[PDB]
Amino acid sequence: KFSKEQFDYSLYLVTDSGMIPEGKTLYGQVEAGLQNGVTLVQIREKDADTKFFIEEALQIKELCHAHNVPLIINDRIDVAMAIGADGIHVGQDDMPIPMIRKLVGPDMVIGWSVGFPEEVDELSKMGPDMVDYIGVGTLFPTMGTAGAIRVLDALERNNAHWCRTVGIGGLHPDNIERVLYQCVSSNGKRSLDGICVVSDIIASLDAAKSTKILRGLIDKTDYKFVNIGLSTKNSLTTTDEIQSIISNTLKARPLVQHITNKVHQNFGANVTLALGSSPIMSEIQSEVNDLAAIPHATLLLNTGSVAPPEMLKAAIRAYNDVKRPIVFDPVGYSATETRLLLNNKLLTFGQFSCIKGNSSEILGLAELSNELLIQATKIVAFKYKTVAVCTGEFDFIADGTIEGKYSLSGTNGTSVEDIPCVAVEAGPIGCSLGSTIACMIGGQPSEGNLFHAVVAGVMLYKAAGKIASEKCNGSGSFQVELIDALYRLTRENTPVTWAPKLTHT
Amino acid sequence: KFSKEQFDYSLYLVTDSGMIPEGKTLYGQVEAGLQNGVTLVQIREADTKFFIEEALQIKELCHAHNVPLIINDRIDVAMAIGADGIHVGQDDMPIPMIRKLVGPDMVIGWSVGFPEEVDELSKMGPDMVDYIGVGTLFPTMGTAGAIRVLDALERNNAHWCRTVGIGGLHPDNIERVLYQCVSSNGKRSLDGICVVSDIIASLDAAKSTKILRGLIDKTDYKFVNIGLSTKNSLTTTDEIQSIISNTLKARPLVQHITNVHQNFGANVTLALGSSPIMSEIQSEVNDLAAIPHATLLLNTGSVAPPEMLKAAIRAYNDVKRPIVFDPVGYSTETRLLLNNKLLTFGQFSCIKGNSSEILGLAELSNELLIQATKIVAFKYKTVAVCTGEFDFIADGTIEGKYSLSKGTNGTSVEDIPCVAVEGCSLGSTIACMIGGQPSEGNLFHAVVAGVMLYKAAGKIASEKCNGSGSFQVELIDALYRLTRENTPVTWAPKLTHT
Amino acid sequence: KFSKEQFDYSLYLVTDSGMIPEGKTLYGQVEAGLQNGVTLVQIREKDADTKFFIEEALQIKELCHAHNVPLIINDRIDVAMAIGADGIHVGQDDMPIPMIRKLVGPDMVIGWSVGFPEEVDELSKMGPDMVDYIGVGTLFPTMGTAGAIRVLDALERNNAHWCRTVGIGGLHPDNIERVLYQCVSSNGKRSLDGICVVSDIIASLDAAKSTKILRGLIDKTDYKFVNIGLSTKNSLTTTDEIQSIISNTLKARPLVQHITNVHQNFGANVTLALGSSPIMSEIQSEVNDLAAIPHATLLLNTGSVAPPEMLKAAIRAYNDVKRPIVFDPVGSATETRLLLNNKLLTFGQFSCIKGNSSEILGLAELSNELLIQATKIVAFKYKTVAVCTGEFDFIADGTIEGKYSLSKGTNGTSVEDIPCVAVEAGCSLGSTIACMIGGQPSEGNLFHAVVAGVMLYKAAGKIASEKCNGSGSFQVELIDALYRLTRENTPVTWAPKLTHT
Repeated sequence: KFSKEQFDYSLYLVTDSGMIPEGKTLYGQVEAGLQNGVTLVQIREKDADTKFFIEEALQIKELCHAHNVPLIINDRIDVAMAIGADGIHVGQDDMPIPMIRKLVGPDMVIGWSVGFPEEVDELSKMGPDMVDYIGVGTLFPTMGTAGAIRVLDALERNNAHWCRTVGIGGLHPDNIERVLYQCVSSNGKRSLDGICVVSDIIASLDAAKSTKILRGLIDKTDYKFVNIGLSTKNSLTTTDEIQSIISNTLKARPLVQHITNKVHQNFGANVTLALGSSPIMSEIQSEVNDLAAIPHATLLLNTGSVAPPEMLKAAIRAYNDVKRPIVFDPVGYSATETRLLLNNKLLTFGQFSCIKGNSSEILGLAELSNELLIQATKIVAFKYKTVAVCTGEFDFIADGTIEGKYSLSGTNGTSVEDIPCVAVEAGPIGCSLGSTIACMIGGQPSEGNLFHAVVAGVMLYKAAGKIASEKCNGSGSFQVELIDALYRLTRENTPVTWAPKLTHT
Repeated sequence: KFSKEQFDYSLYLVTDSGMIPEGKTLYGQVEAGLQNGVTLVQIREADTKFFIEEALQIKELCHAHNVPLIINDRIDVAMAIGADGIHVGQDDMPIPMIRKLVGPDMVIGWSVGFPEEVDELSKMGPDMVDYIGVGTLFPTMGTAGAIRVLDALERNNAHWCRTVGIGGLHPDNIERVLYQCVSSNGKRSLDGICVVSDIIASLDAAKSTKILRGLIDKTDYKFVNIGLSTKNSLTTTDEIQSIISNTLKARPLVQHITNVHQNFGANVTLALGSSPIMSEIQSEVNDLAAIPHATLLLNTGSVAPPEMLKAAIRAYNDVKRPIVFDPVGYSTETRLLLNNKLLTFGQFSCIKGNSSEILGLAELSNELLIQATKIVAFKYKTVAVCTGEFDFIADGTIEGKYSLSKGTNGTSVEDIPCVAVEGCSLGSTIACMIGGQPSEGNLFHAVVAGVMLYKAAGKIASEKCNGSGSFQVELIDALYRLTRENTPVTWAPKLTHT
Repeated sequence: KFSKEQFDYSLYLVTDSGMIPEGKTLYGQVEAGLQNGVTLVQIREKDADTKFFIEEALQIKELCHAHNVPLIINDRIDVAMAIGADGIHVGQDDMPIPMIRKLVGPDMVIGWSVGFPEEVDELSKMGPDMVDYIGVGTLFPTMGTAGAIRVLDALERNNAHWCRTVGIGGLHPDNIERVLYQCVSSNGKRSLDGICVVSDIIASLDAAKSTKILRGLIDKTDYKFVNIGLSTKNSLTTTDEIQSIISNTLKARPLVQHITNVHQNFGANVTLALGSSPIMSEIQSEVNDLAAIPHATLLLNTGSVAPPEMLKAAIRAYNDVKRPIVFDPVGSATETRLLLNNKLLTFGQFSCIKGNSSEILGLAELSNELLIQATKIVAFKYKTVAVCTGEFDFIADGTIEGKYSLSKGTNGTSVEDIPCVAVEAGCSLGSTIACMIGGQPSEGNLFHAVVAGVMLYKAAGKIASEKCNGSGSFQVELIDALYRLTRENTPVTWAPKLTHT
């Protein structure tokens, strides 16, 4: 018998009997996973004879208890009470919880499958000794991290101190660190207490190995998602720093892959080309891996692009694998339906180094003035663990990367409220900003800093904006003058020269 | 009995019994083909005894027209019926063994598709392989891959081994195959062509053969309706002047199949007084190329499907209008693949690239770039442009001359015209210059004119501009201004020899 | 290099690469088969690459030569010449033989696939040096023994002394002994020189075992196809012998399964009168349980309503358990029946074939001396006791003690000189014969049993024809006379005279 608190949700192995590789047993797999990491096991039998079930469950409860790890059962309360199981997982369509508690009495763990906040509200009106832990939605097809956050947030607004959480659904090594990393409460106070793997240990031809790996990921604490410094900088980006940024991107000739609409095609390639870096407009899936392999490569991503979700995923992934930077420019957040849909879908394909939007798009992303834009920019930066840029009269830049830190349970008291957020203004006077930011981040070396790079880009852009607006006779020339000003501005790093004032927020 | 040297590989008819049209026999077809051209017949085969009755029955027909009979791949049926030769494949009986059984005096054909196999064919010396069928050119590897073989047949000095091209050969591509399947030293081309479905499956085999003969023993591939004469005299100011006048007066329609270069390229075209179309629509492709002084500019990394690129490349060759090929990237796997695929869809009037793309295309400094530009020009029988600080232009068209087994009298990669002038806008430019050329024009001068005009508007723009942004709009301007006054004596770029 | 005469056709393993069990090679199988019997190997390469073929052929010719067994190749003369193969097998639709010989020159074996006599005529007009051995037709679906005999017979009429024979096609342990046994020339002078197995060694999960089995069968010489004595008896069946036969069938109460048309009721009465229980089951599943019952017996009519697939099922079921089948072909009556009979005669081994003038001449493949000649021909052909009914009944024993051998084949015992007796003084006779043979014990004798039946029947015939007033009573009196006749074994009493033929 374990007490609620002895429950280690770290690596929660949910078994699916009907997908074991030939020549291997459920005992074989679940054993390997034990003496290598698994710290909680759930048995499912939604496909067998409720008596054979019971023989496998007893046989596996001996194995588990032997490694001092609890056994949980889905979703046959009876099989659970019967074989003296340590806990039971039920879903939303399974037996009401009060009803379950009444049968099993306290002392036994009740897992619930929650996917929406509304369900956390209910879980809370029931107080403690009802739900002891929830599995959060189905993260991925088998709603994403964004939707998980919304739940962890209700678990906090409701003060459900008693209820642990595990993430579940399509969790693999290609996304476990990102899930751990951005699945944190908006007040930083709570993250995922563990991870549920299914097809990754069970279906493994070498379960001992697959488990060692998932352990390595779960008890690490650094998600180095981009090969650039993620150190938190509170000192305003200095002239000398900006100067070094531009030198690097000029010297490094970054390749910036543009996935964007027909309109920013030509324009964006000119902005990139002006910053002394080669642009590629490939929306071709096969190329995507070879492309991101090239040194100092960089992905700039527009929504309202003509390329298929399957390929955007293909690419977003391709760049995260090689630890190169993605800049995300969602040009259509409601826009409210098809684009809203596509964006949310993209934000769960990978980790972005920078998200860029204006008033509407940034308020939308934060899930809704001037102090308000500042609040929203920090919310977005934190939410998607990224540098977020909000363009307007003032541009606001917030660093929500928190040095790439993640942990189980979650952020070292670092909430939405207190991440670095700076402002950049140049008086009264956009997807060019994306291409700019892309080139600045692109040039950064191992020892660089992502946050400064982004600010540099917003300065450089805002600066070339003042200059162009002066030297021009209308919309047409304003554009060609902007490209010019970017060219001239970077050929002479004299940032002390530049018009835009960089304050704190 | 024929001796190896009496073998005329000109029009080698490989029969496939299982695709004869109703009411027609194998005898019927193979007869028609003999009266009108076929100079060699191979029989493929059913029941190994019925085989033997058809083989004897057809060996009488062939011998009657004094043409040999070859058999695939049954060595036994061959020895048995006194056949004149046997063709075996790579996966068929090892050649030394075959020779051991049939003894000398009989022809052995081998199916080669890669150089590595020519290396082996050579370690065996003469008397082993007497001729090879080169790969499968087309789906049923292309000319490029056939060249790689003819080249090994030369590096290996396999003087004794003849060659026939095989696989998906039809009237819509026979002249191009004959034309560009030549050794890199000009000393060897295809000794003949293998047709299968084109005579056998013909409802009128006599006619279909008369046609393939007309193509095989012709010697001019007029693939574009522009002069292809070899010019060694540097392109004169007065010539350049006439080029620009023509393209201005002719208002060429330049169809752009490209990526970014959409807007920019249409402006360069529009500035040269010619209308650009960005149609990647398959059905339009024929109607489009029918319009007078039409021209195809072709980028890789385009979004259009191979099936349609093929559709277009063909559409333009059919009407004898010029295609300009700009392979951008050649060097992701996916693009390398796509380019090689395109280069076998048709005949290009001009291939344009820079250092990387040109070395890649030549199958790998400054003398090196010159060597590579000639290699490419010759290889794909085309005017090849290599951009850089210096632009090199090489004419590898050789006046559209092809011949069997010779193949270029003696005009090798080394000694074709190559000039110097001291980016996907350059494509559109070249496209407009070639586009304006009339029947009596000259393709090579046109291309050089374009590289001049572009390099010229480049100097001017770089001066009158304040950055990347304006440089681009000034370049379009300078192209507009430069051509509205043909004063090429004015222009900055110096045109030397290479 | 082997000479034509060093060729041991005993167990000729024809390989079919495309049916080897997983985890096993062609080398693996053909090796196992060599250590335990195979004495000749043919490689087929249907469908593969004529160069990979050559690598497998060289690799297997080393294996074969290593066990001193030749290698033969089908049907690529070139691959054969090329790899120094010991022989080549070609089919009827493959390269003409003269041409083949011209290429390979003498010294190499040429196998030809013959299925009809006409092809033996051709094989002979070519003289020796040409065909060195033939594979006889396709015996079974994969024409039968009857058709193989027709070939061996042409090989004899044509004196093709030089040409050996192997049987081929659907040869398995469930029929190899029968094939060896009845595939003999009609003059006894020639049988099969060997047997070609394909799917039986190649597709075997244990090829070493499967081969040791086929060897056991091939070099045995007794086909004990029925659990009754098969000794040749030349001494006329004595009264005391007939008496013992009837006692045995009365004491043993044989179960006689009737597969017949009209003869349903009548036949069951004849059987029932002979103190043995008749069953009229035409049910396939029962067939094995039925034949398991002691002193069981199959009586078989053509023109029965049961499906060939079940007749086969049964004919086999009884041969497996070594119980007696009596075959009564009731008609050269209608193409359909001719067809069905020939089909049946290749399903198994019959202890007795019974017919009258027409049916016996037909079965022999065409007076009174003539009927005698035909009865012996049939008896020998189908290696069985053959009964020919008429005014005189002729009984011939063609079982030859169940003796078979390779290439020999019968120890000079031809159609001409097998025991044939006469009985002087109809599908009831079948049922009778069935009951007599049925009662015979291990130590019995099949031939005497059959004669006893023909006597007993012919005897009850005289009696009935006297005691009756027409067709109707003749029948009921016949059943009676059979009942009375056997309840008192007084064969010294009975009307019919048993002479020699």
